[PDB]
Amino acid sequence: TFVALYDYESRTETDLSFKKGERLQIVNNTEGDWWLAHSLTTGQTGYIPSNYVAPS
Amino acid sequence: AFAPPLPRR
Repeated sequence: TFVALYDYESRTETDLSFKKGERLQIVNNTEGDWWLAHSLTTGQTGYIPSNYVAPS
Repeated sequence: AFAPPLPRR
């Protein structure tokens, strides 16, 4: 499970926003600058930016 | 510091 270091503020409804402390399961994208993770709360999708999170 | 602003995908 990855951890959101910086609060990611999404501008659209597609990618969900997460504050500092929310965890998300990484789906794919090992590099680049935009990965997709699935929150473990409501069980929805949340394109998390490669930046703003870190494996921990 | 200076969080990397969303690089437009």
